[PDB]
Amino acid sequence: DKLWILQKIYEIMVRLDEEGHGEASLMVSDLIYEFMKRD
Amino acid sequence: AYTNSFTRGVYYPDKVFRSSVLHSTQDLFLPFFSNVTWFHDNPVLPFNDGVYFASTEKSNIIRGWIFGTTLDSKTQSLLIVNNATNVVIKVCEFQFCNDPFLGVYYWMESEFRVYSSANNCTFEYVSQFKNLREFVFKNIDGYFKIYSKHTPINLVRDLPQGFSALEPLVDLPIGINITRFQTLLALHRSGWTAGAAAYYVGYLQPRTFLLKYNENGTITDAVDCALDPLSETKCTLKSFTVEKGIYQTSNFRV
Amino acid sequence: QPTESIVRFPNLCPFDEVFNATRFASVYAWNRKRISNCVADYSVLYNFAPFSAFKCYGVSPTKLNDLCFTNVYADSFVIRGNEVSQIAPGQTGNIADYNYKLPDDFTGCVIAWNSNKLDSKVGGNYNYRYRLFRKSNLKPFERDISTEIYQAGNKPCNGVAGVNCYFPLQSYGFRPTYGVGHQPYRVVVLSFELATVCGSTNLVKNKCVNFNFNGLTGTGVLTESNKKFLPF
Repeated sequence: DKLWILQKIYEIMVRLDEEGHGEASLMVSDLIYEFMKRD
Repeated sequence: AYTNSFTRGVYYPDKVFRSSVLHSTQDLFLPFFSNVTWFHDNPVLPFNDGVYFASTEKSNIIRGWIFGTTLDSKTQSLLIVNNATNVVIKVCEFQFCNDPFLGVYYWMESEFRVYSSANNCTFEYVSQFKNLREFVFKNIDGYFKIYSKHTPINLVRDLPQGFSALEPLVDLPIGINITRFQTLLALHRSGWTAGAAAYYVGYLQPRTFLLKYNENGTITDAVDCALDPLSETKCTLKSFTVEKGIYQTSNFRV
Repeated sequence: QPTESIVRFPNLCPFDEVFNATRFASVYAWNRKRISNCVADYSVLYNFAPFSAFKCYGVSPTKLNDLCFTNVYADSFVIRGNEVSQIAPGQTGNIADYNYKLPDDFTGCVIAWNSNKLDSKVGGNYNYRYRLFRKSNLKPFERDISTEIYQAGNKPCNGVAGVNCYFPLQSYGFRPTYGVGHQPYRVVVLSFELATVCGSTNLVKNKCVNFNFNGLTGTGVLTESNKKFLPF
């Protein structure tokens, strides 16, 4: 379902920020936005 | 009680300059020789069309004026107060005190019992008996105008007989209904006993006035076209002096 | 016939306080400054701030100088460079949808400048946040500062972030080394409500001209006068 992959994407975003990859976290943020704008 | 207006209450109707000419203008003017209410009391006086205010004082007892439709914080009102350094004019929501005033202690103003609310403050303006101060307050088309004049006087009481043009001092874009007003006096602390002073309030009425502008453009004399048949003749002839003869001024109808 | 036209008009709004403020708000908590009872020189918008980029959606900044308005609103916040394009009428995106939304019929000005030197920090500036989740799009000029946990699935979150239960704000974490697209931009939006907020030709003498003095339109020759006008 949509909820597992949402959670995995969210987790990557968080992990990237904790590991200092802020810029790549912003890019994953944009994907979350796009994904949830779908039905 | 009441006093005679004489020729006082004349102000420049507009910012137009006229020199050595007689101009007939219909506007809210204080009728000549009308009854002006005198006080030596700060009631909630009706503002009506406009208010002519004469202050005969040496101790600056008159410290300001409040103008409001309901005189409460429910609707915004316009208040002018004088601290000498900067007159404060505020079109804002204020909840006035039952007996608003500025309390002076021996002399320095120490108490400000005027309002408890300063909210929705739309407009704030800080600006700059041997002394007579005349002020015409008119609220028209949303603009409120104060016409002010200073006169050196030596009469003990009541309005001195004289002519003084009332120059427009300030005009502000207010835009709120003004139905009642109240002057604020400097009630000194003894229990409150105020110093000797007098203030006179007159209600302007729609009147036609013939004003004589001199070479300087100052109104040196005025004729109230409805005051008396001689004044009606002067207004009809558009001249301050009428020649010998018969003149038709108006029509009498029952 | 008149040789030329001369227009005469009389000879400050705290725009310095707005554009050169030390702190700016996060976009999700965008700041609104009401400006009123003042005169502003909108001609110099081109230089109200530095390295600016501006666009007006109503009339030119010059025409703003003629105009008057009851109130002016200044909205300000920080976002990413690549998100500045969303602060425009008719846009959709993470910012337009969940943070700050202009109406389709907006007629104001949008000004944005790169604030990398001020708002980025080594290690990350975590002050600046944006909303990433919301149950509906924002209406124009709506502001949402709630921080309720966003429940993405069917299980309750009982007020704590967890699986499919997301804190609704995210930090930009700005760092000096980000690309320009990801660097911080300070943004000011001016909207003009409708007049206590308001925005001259050389005088010629002894020449037949069509003159405009404070709305008095006339034709004639202007010469020196000995008339003592009263000040009013």
